[PDB]
Amino acid sequence: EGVFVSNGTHWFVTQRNFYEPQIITTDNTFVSGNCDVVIGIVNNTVYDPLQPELDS
Amino acid sequence: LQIPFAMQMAYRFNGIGVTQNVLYENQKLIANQFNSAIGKIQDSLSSTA
Ligand SMILES: *[C@@H]1O[C@H](CO)[C@@H](O[C@@H]2O[C@H](CO)[C@@H](O)[C@H](O)[C@H]2NC(C)=O)[C@H](O)[C@H]1NC(C)=O
Ligand SMILES: *[C@@H]1O[C@H](CO)[C@@H](O[C@@H]2O[C@H](CO)[C@@H](O)[C@H](O)[C@H]2NC(C)=O)[C@H](O)[C@H]1NC(C)=O
Ligand SMILES: *[C@@H]1O[C@H](CO)[C@@H](O)[C@H](O)[C@H]1NC(C)=O
Repeated sequence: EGVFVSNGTHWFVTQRNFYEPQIITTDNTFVSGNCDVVIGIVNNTVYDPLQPELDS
Repeated sequence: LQIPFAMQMAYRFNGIGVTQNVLYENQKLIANQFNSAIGKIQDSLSSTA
């Protein structure tokens, strides 16, 4: 829910009706297919919330 | 508020319970069905009053 935006250096997801920028993660995004199909897709890291736990 | 048209159409698909990726994975087909459907309007109105 919401949309991807950039301040010119970083990419955030944010809700459609009130700017509240959030880190892009596997929790706030869903996957479908590879890069090749989509018009205007861009490259960024998507954070994984499990990795601090796998550090234990 | 400006927004790209293929992003407006993803919000519009998301409003009928169809997941956004359906648009982006089919944007060529959806654009051609739309442009073709607009073409039939002129043929219909030109064919009969
Ligand atoms: C885009 O947003 C990011 C995050 O708010 C900005 O990067 C931060 O900038 C402050 C102040 O320069 C630093 O203290 C932080 O350490 C930065 N964080 C990161 C992750 O780099 C970034 O400056 C913003 N871009 C612009 C053009 O304003
Ligand atoms: C997104 O990043 C990938 C790599 O992470 C880029 O893929 C490379 O693109 C060049 C030019 O097409 C190829 O020579 C490389 O072989 C590609 N590498 C891989 C691993 O596929 C991709 O071009 C980037 N996309 C954008 C829009 O910047
Ligand atoms: C966006 O439009 C510019 C021309 O203004 C074009 O060069 C660019 O390739 C376009 N990108 C996408 C994702 O359509």
